[PDB]
Parts: sequence; C-alpha cells; structure tokens
Amino acid sequence: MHARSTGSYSLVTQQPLGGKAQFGGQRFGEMEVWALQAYGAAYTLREMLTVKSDDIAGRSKMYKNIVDGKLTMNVDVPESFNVLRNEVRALGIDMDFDYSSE
Amino acid sequence: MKVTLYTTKYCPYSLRARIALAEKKMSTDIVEAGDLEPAMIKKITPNGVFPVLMEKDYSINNRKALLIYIDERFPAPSLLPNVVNERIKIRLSLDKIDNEWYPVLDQIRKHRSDQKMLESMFKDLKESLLAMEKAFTGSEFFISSGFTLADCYIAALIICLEAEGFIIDDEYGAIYEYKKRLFARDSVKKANILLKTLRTHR
Amino acid sequence: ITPKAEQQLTPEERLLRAIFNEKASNVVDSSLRMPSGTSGTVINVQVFENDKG
Amino acid sequence: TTIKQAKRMVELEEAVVWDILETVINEHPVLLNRAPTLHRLGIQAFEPR
Amino acid sequence: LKGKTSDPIRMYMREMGIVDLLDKKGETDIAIRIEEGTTEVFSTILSYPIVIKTYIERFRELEEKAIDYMNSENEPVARYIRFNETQRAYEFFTNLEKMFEEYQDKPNKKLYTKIVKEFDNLRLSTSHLQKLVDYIRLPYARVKEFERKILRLCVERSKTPRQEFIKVYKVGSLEWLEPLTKKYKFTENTIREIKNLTKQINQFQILMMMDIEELKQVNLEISRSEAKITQAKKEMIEANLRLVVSEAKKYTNRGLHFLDIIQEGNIGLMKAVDKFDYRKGFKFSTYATWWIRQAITRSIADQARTIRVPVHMIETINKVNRIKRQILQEKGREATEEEIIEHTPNMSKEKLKKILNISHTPISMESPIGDDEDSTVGDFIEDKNNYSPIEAANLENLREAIKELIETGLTEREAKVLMMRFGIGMNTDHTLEEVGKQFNVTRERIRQIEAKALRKLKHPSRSAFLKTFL
Amino acid sequence: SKKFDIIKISLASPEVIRSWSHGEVKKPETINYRTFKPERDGLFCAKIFGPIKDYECLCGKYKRLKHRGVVCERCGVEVEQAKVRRERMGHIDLVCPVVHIWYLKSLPSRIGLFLDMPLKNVEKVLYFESYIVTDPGMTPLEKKQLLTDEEYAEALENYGYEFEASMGAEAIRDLLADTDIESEIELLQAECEESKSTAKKEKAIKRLRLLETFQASGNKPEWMVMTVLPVLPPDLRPLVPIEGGRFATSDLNDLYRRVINRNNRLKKLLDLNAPDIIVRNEKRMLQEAVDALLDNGRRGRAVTGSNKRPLKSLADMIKGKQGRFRQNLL
Amino acid sequence: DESIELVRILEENDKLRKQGKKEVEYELVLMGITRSSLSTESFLSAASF
Amino acid sequence: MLLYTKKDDIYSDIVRMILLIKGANAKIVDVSKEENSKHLEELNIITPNGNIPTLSTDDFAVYRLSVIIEAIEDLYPFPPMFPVFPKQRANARILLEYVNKTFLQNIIKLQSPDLDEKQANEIKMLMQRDIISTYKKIVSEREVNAESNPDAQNINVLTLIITFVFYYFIKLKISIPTKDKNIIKEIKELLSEPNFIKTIK
DNA sequence: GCCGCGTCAGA
DNA sequence: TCTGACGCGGC
Ligand SMILES: Nc1nc2c(ncn2[C@@H]2O[C@H](COP(=O)(O)OP(=O)(O)O)[C@@H](OP(=O)(O)OP(=O)(O)O)[C@H]2O)c(=O)[nH]1
Ligand SMILES: [Mg+2]
Ligand SMILES: [Zn+2]
Repeated sequence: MHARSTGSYSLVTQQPLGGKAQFGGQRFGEMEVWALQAYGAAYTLREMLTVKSDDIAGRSKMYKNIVDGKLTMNVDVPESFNVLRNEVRALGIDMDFDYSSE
Repeated sequence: MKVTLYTTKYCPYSLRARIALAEKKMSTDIVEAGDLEPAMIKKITPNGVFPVLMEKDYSINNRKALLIYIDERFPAPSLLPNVVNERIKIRLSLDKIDNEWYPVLDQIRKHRSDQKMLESMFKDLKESLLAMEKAFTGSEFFISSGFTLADCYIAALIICLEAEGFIIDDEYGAIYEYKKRLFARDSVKKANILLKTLRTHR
Repeated sequence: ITPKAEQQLTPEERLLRAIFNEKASNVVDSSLRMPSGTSGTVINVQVFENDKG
Repeated sequence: TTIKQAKRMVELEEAVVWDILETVINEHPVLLNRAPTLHRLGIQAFEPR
Repeated sequence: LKGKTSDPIRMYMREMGIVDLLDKKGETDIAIRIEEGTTEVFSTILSYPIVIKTYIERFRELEEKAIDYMNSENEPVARYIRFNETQRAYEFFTNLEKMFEEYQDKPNKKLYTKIVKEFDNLRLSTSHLQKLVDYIRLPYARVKEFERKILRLCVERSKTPRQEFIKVYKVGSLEWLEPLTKKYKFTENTIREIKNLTKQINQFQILMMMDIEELKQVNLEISRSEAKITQAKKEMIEANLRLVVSEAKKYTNRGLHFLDIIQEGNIGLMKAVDKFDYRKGFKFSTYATWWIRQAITRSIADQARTIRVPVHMIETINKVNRIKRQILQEKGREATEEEIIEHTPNMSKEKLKKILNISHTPISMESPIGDDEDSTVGDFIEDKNNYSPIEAANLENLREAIKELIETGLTEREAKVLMMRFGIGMNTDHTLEEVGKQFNVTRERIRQIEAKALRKLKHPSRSAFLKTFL
Repeated sequence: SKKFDIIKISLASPEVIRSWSHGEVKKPETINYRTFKPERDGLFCAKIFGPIKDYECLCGKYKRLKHRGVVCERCGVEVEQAKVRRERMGHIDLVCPVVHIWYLKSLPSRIGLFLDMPLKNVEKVLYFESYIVTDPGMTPLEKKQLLTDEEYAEALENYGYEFEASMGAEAIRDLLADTDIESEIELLQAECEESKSTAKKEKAIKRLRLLETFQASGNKPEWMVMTVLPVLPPDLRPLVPIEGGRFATSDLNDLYRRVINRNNRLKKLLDLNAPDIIVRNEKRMLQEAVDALLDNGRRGRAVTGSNKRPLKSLADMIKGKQGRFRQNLL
Repeated sequence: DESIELVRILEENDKLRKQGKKEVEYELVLMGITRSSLSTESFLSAASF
Repeated sequence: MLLYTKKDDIYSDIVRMILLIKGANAKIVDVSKEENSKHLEELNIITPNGNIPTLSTDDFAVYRLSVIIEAIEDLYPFPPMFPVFPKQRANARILLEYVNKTFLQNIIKLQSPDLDEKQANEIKMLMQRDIISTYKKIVSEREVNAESNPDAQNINVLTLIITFVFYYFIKLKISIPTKDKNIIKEIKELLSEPNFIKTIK
C-alpha cells in the first residue's frame, strides 16, 4: 500500500526517501514530465517540481495554507538547481543569474 | 571571521578606529590607501573615503556611526558606560566634540598659511585648553568609572596636535592628570616610531 | 530514554513552562514499537547482557 | 482546536473522521500513472470514491 | 626514457637512481668539505663587532627572564641559545661582557682575537649560527624594505623618470628633495614621510656602523659560503635519495600511498644529513635511517585516518593490538581482557575500554551494498537537524494563540509587563529594573503584577487550551 | 523587476574566487576524534563556513536573543542560522599554479589550439620532461621550441643568459600571458587571406574563431591555469554520523584532505630549500591530485579507496544517468 | 554552418537597414537528430541531454 | 521628564509623537508662549544655544533630535524604533542622518521669514526630486527588517519621520511629483494611522 | 592528397 | 557489441 503524505528528506538533496524503507513515496519519472508537457498542464508541472519535492520555503508555506485553507502559491526557486550552481561554482566555470536590457 | 580596515595617514578618525580595534583585541588586516592602485582606490569608494573598514558582505564609509557599529558588532568589553545616564551623557559629549572641531584642526592645517596666523591660532588654543583646565579632575579617562570610547576620541586629537608641533603637557593647563594615564593603555600607545627596535617594528 | 542538552527553548515555550510550572526534560524516549497496520503476539523474547560487568 | 489534538483524534481513526474525508474527496480529482509512461494517455485523472 | 608515461613515480625514480652509490671515504670527504665551509662562514660572521653587543643584549634579556623566575638555590636555567657549549655559561658570559666593553673602549686587535678564540671554544651547531646570520641579515633586509618603499613613493610621483636611477639612488643625504621642489614630485606629505624613513635608516646605520656598502659585501660573502655548503649538502643527499624508497618498502599499505611516504622519507633524510659529524668514525646510513624512520611513522600517524587521532593514543593502541595478536595465537582465546590488563605497561583499565572505542574508520556513503535492492548507503542518510513541516506548523499555531490570550486578559499594563519580562518581539528581554524604570514607578511592583497575570492566565478556560502543546 | 530572465556562464578569475570564499583553509582537519565538533581551520571549521546551531556560537557563551549579529571574540564562529553553511564557500591557496584538467584534455584541448602545438609536447613540458624557451632573446632558438636537458645545458653554455626555458605549469602560464591577440589574429587571417585549405588551411579556421571569441569575452587567456582553487561547502559533502557509531564520508572530502597536505608539504620543501628533483616530484604529485579531484581517471588510472571502487569526481556527479542534471533535476 | 533563424534575422537586419547589402546566400544541409540536438543554441538543454 | 517644545517645529512635533507612542509622563513646555518666560530663561541658562526640542531630566539635560531619540529608546523598554540586528541598526541610523541633513535643514531654512524666492524655489524642487528616492529606500529597508523577524510588533522610527516630512510638505503647500496611485494610497494610509492623529490634532 | 591504425562517447 | 564522430599518425 505504501501510503505516504509527509516524509523526511535526503540530507544532500533535501528530497524525499523512496522504496517505502522509511516513509517511501513515489518518484516522478522524466517520461511523466514529457506526458505533462504534451497535456499542456504547466501549472501542475511547475507546482509538483518545486513545492512538492525540494522547495523548503514552499513546502512549509503550502502545509500552512492547506491547514489554514487560504489560497497562496510560492515557487521562488528549486534547491537542486542551487546545489548544481554551487557544484559548477567550485569549478573554474562561473554560473550566476543576470538581467538583460539588450 | 576575517576583517580588514582601510586607513589614510594623518587621519584622526582612522587612528580612533585603530585604537578601538586594539581595545577589542580582534585580529585585523590594515592596508594603507596610498599603496593601493589609484583606479583600484577609486573603485572601492566612488566618493573616496580613506577610513571605511572591510567586511565580506558589508562595507561602512560613515565615520559618524562607524565607532558605534564597531562597538555593537563586537561583544568584547564595551567602550560605552553600563549605566544608562552615563551612556546618554557620553553621546552628548561626543556630539559636542564632533559638532565644532573643524576650526581646531582644519583651519590651522589649511587656513593658517601665515606663520603669524598659526601663532595667533596657537595662543587662542592655549587659552581654550586653560579654560578646559577648570573641568573634570581625577577622572580615570573622563566622566566614567571605566575606560570609554570618548577617551579614544581624545587620543586621536592629542597625536594629531603633536604632529602639528603643538605639544602641551605641563603647559597645557591642569589636564596632566589623565594625559600620562591615557598613554598607559597598550592600544593608545601606537601613535609613532638593538633587539628591542627590530622586535617592536616586526 | 536518550538524554538531550542545550534545548534553547523559545520565549513562548518558556512562558508556557512558567504558566504550568512544567519542567523541561533533559532526556528523550526512543522505544521500539511495531509499525502501523501490523498485528501479532510475542512468541519468544531474547535479551543479551553486558560483558565484564 | 489544535493541530496536535486533530492528529491524536486521527490516530484513533474516530468515526466522524471518515464522513469528513468523504465530504472532502467528494469532488476532488486524482491522477493515476503507470511505471512505463510511453504516451500521455498513460497518465489520466479520475474522481476517487 | 621520455615515453609519455603518465605515472609520476616511474619518472621520479629514473632521475633519482642516476647518481652512483658513494663509498665511506667519499662521504667523509663531503662531510669535511661541509665542516670547512661552516667554519669559514662562522669566522666571517663573528668578525663584525656589533654581533657581540647584540649577543650580550640577548643574554641580558635571558637574565631579566631569570629574575622574573625568582619572583614567582640556583639561577634560573635558560640554555636555548647555546647547546652543549649553567654556572660555567654564566661565568663565561660575564667575562665576555667585560672583555667586549674593554675592546670597544681601547683594544684594536688583541682583544678581538681573544674574543674570537673564546667564541671558537663556545660550541654551536646550526640554529645559533643561523640566528647570527639572520641578525646580520635582518637589519640589511629592513633597510632594503625602507629603500623599496621610498623608491615606490617617489619614483612614480617624481615625473616617473625611472631611467635617472643614480640621482634618486644617492641615499641618506636627504638634500635632493629641496632641489626636487623646483622639479616634479612636489609631495609635502610624501616628502615628510621620506625624511622620516631616511632618519630611521640613519639611526639603523648608527647602531650597526657606516653606509649600506659596509653590510652589503658581508652579506655577499655569507651568501657565497652558504651556496658552497648547500652544493656540498645537495651532492651528499642525491646519492642517499634511494634510502627513503628502501625504508618505504616495509610500509606500503598503512593507508598512505608510496609517493607521500617517499616524500616524508626525503624530508627526514635532508634534516638528518646536516646534523651528522664525520669526527666519529661511523657510516652515515644509520644516522639517516633513524630520522627517515621517525619521519615516516609520524607522517603515517598524522594522515593515517580522515579524522585526526593523537600519535601517543595511536602508539598505545598499536601496542595493545600486538599484545592481543600474541595472546590469541599463544592461548587461542580472542579477548582475555582481564588477562590482557594482567601484563601490560598501560597501567589502566578504563583507558582500554575507551581506547578501543574509536576502532572503526568512517564508511564511504557512495559504497555499493551488492544488490541490496540495488540501493546505496549515501541515499539512506536523512537530514535530522532541520524541523519537518509538521514540526514547523505546530510551533506557528502555539505562537499565534498566546498573543490572542494576552489581549483577551489585562487591558494593557499586564500584557506589556508580561511581554517585557519574558520578551515577545522584544530584542533585549529587559530585566525587572528596566520595566520598573519604564513606568518610572512600581520597580518591585512589576514582579507582583507579573505574578497576578500568571495566576489569572493559569485559570482552566485559558490553561486547558494551551495544555495540549506541553 | 526582481526576476532574473537570463543565465550566463563565464570563466572565474582568481580575484572572483577570493571574493566568493568567506575563509581560507590552511590545514586538512575535519573533526576532533574525542568530540564531534569543528576543527579550528578544518574544512568543517565553524568560523569560515558558519555556526552548526542557529544563533549559537560553537563555545555557546553567546546564547541569548540579546545578541544575534554579534561575533564572539573567543571563537571565529558568527551568530547566524545554520543554513548559511550550505551557501558558504572557501578557497585554498596554491604555491604553484595548476593547469585546468578540462581545457588541457578537451579533445580538442583549448590550450593546444591556442599554442598551435601538439597536445603530447604540452603534456611533456607539464611533466617536466622537456624545457620550453619563454623568452626568445637575441638567440636563434624559437620561443615555441622544445629543448632536451643536454641541449638546454649546451644552449645555456653557448648563450648564457638572455633566454628563459622554464618547465611545468609556470612556463605554460607565462607563455599564455605573453601573447598578443591583435598581432596573432592579423597574421593568422593573412594566412587565411592566401586561402589554401584543401588540407593545411582547414585546421587554421578553428584558431581564428577561438581568438575572436576570446577577444569578445575579454576573459584573460592565462585564467585557464588556476593559481587558486575554491572549496565546496561542508553540507554538500556531509560527514554526519550513522548507526553503529560510524560516520559516512564523501569521496570529495578525502581528495580535499590529500590536496591540502600535499600543498603544505610543497610549501615546507620550498622553505627548506630542498633538492630540485624532490621539489619537481612534489609539484607533479600536487598537479596529479588536482586533476584527480576535478575528474579522476581522465588521463590516468583512477585513485581508489580501501573498497577499491573508483572515487567520485565533482564532474562525475553532474553527468551520467545517475548524474545531478537527469537524476535529481528531473 | 550557421542556424537558419540567425541567417534570416541577420538578412532582415541588413535587408532594409541601409540598402540590400547582399545580406546572404545559403544552401540547406542535412544533419543527424542527435547532431541537431547537440547543435541547439541553449547550452543548458544541450548539457542535460 | 520635561521636554521643551516650540510650536511650528518639525523636530519638536516628531519628539512629541515619539513620547505619545511611549505614553510616558511628558510635561510639554512652550518656549514661545509668554505664559512661561521664567521657564524659557531657565532653559537658556541650562542650554547655551537654547536648542529646541530640548529634553530635560534631573540627572541630565540633552540637545539634538537624534541624541534625544536614542536617549528615549535607552530610557524606555517600550516597543523599539530600532532593529534587533546591528548591521540593520547601522543602516537605519545612516538613512536617518541622510534624511535629516538633506530635508530637515532645508525645512528649517524655509521656516525663516527672511527667505529669498530663488532659494525657496530651489529647496522645494530638490525636496520634491529626492522625496521619491527617500520613500523607496525607506520601504526597502522596512521590508528587509521585517523579513528577518516576523510579527515583531516593533514600530520603525524612519517610517514615522517620512510621514512627518510628508505632513510638513502638505502644510507648506509644496507639490509631490508622484504619478503612481500605489504611492499616494500608501502615503494616505500612513497619514491615517490613529497614533499619528493624536499629535496632529 | 591518403590508407590504415586510434580516443571519446553512449548503449 | 557498436557507430560514428572525431582523431591524427604513418606515406
Ligand atoms: N533646529 C534644530 N536643528 C538641528 C537639530 N538636530 C540637528 N539639527 C541640524 O541639522 C544638521 C545636521 O546635524 P547632524 O546630522 O546631527 O550633524 P552633522 O552636521 O555632522 O550631520 C545640523 O546643521 P549644522 O549647521 O551642521 O549644525 P552644527 O552642528 O554646525 O551646529 C544641525 O544644526 C534640532 O533638533 N533642531
Ligand atoms: Mg557639522
Ligand atoms: Zn563562542
């Protein structure tokens, strides 16, 4: 049955554990993302990727809103992307966000 | 963590900041503004303030609040009195020194080009020091039971005036009681220059 | 029971302890419990004591 | 009146909880997916009873 | 040869092995050459008079430290400067001070010869000679630093001439600045700083002697002698390079790779060669061997584990492991811990129980578990230092509920007192005295008011709701 | 508008790396064996990365709401949320500059195209097998000339000074620094102007494009060789303890510990004025360690742990099906 | 080799920017699907594949 | 615990509002009123320049608006106008000093009855030009301070000072060059605050 | 101008 | 396994 609502997250990626060993939970496949793109349900795809998995600020805010019942959405950034930028930053190549007026 | 301070030679506030750092006993890197490349010196501050100090995420170029920020950042023995009333009085005294000290140093430094004009300023300064002579007596460094930031402010003026060839100890009126004591503090005795000389320079 | 230190309780928690005169435990409990949805009876129990004591 | 009280009542599987769950899920959609999502048709949304 | 082989060890060994092995007679000749070079350098260094005065001043500082020791049957013993050269040392120092004063006042040659002979009688190996060379070298280095600073300040500012180096190079006159006033480099603050630096240079010269040229030639002679000694030492070391590889063979799987072990052995050999003397007749290999062995053991202990472990702790653990290996084979029984404590130099029982506790190296997270559901240890580890969202949510409800309760109770004075004493949204958590000053009255009344507020809030209507959180 | 609409990737200068690093690590110490707390200058050192606990100094002397931004004099650790440790970065000083592994082994290597010389000869110069003349002098020998050690000695005897033939990373960096883009591009185009690209000219097309791209970027060519390397934050490489009284350790931590100690040994050897052959061996070992850390096994057999499994490089984590781009991002 | 989108915009920029300016002459080429994907302008999309 | 005040003075009005937030015992005394000439003479004896507003206490007497505000904050544990974090406090102090020098001095100069038309026009134009920048900086600082601590229940002195400056601009009849509806609505909301109304009426 | 040997990189 | 691409060394 493997029923899970809220579970502990991986320390390195802040992401849910899998296989039902502790709280388990179902990983979302890349192919499933392609099917979502074919559907055109961007709102479902954007929410699942950030608040549902690695958004630390989003998950707490989402839980408070669900308990409150009021409607609000916060998806500033995904932590995995920041971890990837830090890994690239350690190497000589530099990656940073920028604003282009051109 | 690592903190560095940028200072300009012959600046009273820069000396005050160095003395405060010595009292705080926090290890810091001191870099002369002149040694840095001129374009690089302009880059750090567009306005160009010689005494600012350096931090990884923050920079302060304001001397008026710089001493207060240095005191708040470090929880080491404070330069301000514990008693609320003394703390309030000390701030007013600091404002009094800051509000009208331009004539004492700036006017003599640039305005008094004539040797007689420097001499005319010196007599008035001596009379003002004599008037200040009838003031606090027997205070350890000022109107406080413990060493205070205001005492640090006096040290910068004393060294700057001495560099101006105006040295008064027994001719400065009855302020000799605290002038000798102020030099006693290790941080204050850093104004100017066989084994001892080499070790001291190191 | 496993001990804990440096609890650093927040001020609201401190006020709650003061209102009910509730002390803060320096120890925590980590007992072994059967997982939910599992029911059974204890047929056998095994215990091993310390060595040199 | 409290999150902890609600969790404790939920733990005991109180009878009133089932009716509230039925009201909450009455008009709420759910997504069913399979391990091999070859095409978008594989993922679909149904109303749970 | 140059085959493009990637591995460094093969490339390094080919260069190291090229030098042929040297017989004992060659080693003795190299040692004699190094000794003669060292004697020549010491004779040149002791020639200058100021060095003797500096030595007397350093001994006077040691005397002041000895006086400090008494304040806290024999004079305090400090012999760091002189090793195997304290009553005899003190008497020799007193004779030296009086003789040095007499030589400075009147004697030209005889007193100097007597002082040189007494110094030759004094015996020093490497550290003291190095200190004397630094004493001559340090003043010149400081003067050079001052000259560099003056050149940097004036050269860029004074028209940036650069090419006209000789005129600026005249030093200590401090009279070119007045002519430069007509010319460029009109920096009055810079001029004052330069005059101060030149004044410092003149003071340094007065303490040491005359112009820079007096010390520059001495530094050049010292450098030439040091270069000769260094060449002799390098020639001796290159032949003995293989010794570290030979010693390194015994430890190849102690958790340190061969290259680092070889580097540690080379570091041990270089330090060992300088100390050994040819006066006693023995092979240098054993003197080098002890130093190489000590260096290798120390390196293995220092970098043996990812977590640093004390060398003394590691050696006791090694002794215990050897004793356990001997007991298990001789009597079969694996532990016999009481028997193990029966015949050991450790002389502790608690230490063995705590000593073996750190016997496990940290596991690698990425390490595979065979199939194990095709899973790895690193993924299993979970964050335990961060509050979970359910943990975050409950705290928010409790904090919000308390503020409503405070408003529902006292009109304003009790709520204000409760916030100030406990501190809610209050930066300093002000004490009772501050709250009493805030009203300007009721300095002790504040505690009574807080007690009344606590009694009122302890009633069941508010107490029961908040009881669930605790 | 408070939103970043664009993303750009550029080479990082040494000054930029220094700005990124909040602290400098001199000794490779991770944790005290008796007590699981940060070392004073360790890679897990609390002062540079940050406080383990929120608003708590490592000593714990400063533990109250009254001081939040205050820094304890007793310890370097600042009072702040523990989350800062993850985003906090550190830098390690290098006594000798190390050429980047990715550019040298680009296949096509960028450094080889820029120097217009074979990759094997550059590797030989890097290993110290050959000597390259940095300064042409009045001597006939070309600047891009490889000289054998006996040949180098003969050239020094015949000409003495007036020419420089340094070896290792420093010589390559000096050659990159002393290059004029404007002079090289105009001559290269002139070869292009006489277009004979049936065979020889086809290779020259890439060099002109590379030079133009470098000029447009404004990035220094010598930047490819790194004089200093930044250190990844501790949370990205956790040493947290696990059941059985054991601590899981990341592969990156072992490489970082080895590199720091090797650099310290090299500095000590330079201070002692030890023999040149030993110094060359230390320089080669440090270069190999840096290459292994960025990506192990790229040009050599990969270093392995007691388990014998090859260690995971930083490049390995970002790439592959198990790689970060496709494993966790999707 | 150059992108068709880049050529058309560059041709358009010089198409009426001053006069005709001989903006461009091009012949279409055929590439493998993997070769086309790696040739994509966005580095992140190419890097992920 | 007596504060000397002069009517039609921006600094005195701000000090009175700060005391009203404290709700302490403030014995306001008007130097201008002839009803208390002797008290004004005593203020002149205590203070050399008779600067207003002057806060008077038995232990000590202080002058200067910034010093008076800092002393009031030390004296009262009532909700603070300063941030808990030291860097934030330093930034707030620098912002207050800049606002006081750029606008307060111009307001004091305009207060004099011997003003020249050209000087008054230039001062008004500069104040209108910098008002938008000052308001934007204050809003940004307030948001940053709020992010660090939630539900702190701490009132920011800088926002109150900006509201007082806007009220004086309205009283002078000067025109504010803002085309944004949001800015006007926010300024109106700040003017509508209940505690501010008690001093204004 | 080319045969024939080679690296890499994904399955 | 393999495919190719890309190579780049022999002549
Ligand atoms: N009427 C009045 N004016 C005030 C008050 N507080 C400050 N000022 C004036 O505002 C100006 C700014 O003062 P500060 O910012 O405190 O000092 P600063 O000049 O070093 O910045 C000063 O002009 P200044 O010419 O620099 O003054 P001074 O220091 O030269 O006497 C000061 O006189 C106050 O409460 N009432
Ligand atoms: Mg002023
Ligand atoms: Zn601490």
